[PDB]
Amino acid sequence: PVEDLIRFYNDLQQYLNVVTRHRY
Amino acid sequence: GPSQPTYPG
Repeated sequence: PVEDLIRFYNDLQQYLNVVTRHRY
Repeated sequence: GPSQPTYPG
C-alpha cells in the first residue's frame, strides 16, 4: 500500500513539524 | 476491520 502508507506518515508529520515549532 | 490486513515478510 502507498496511499494509506504516506497518509499515515503525513498525519503525524504535522505533529512533528508544527508542534516542534514551539521548541518541542 | 479490513478483510485482508497487510503483513510484513
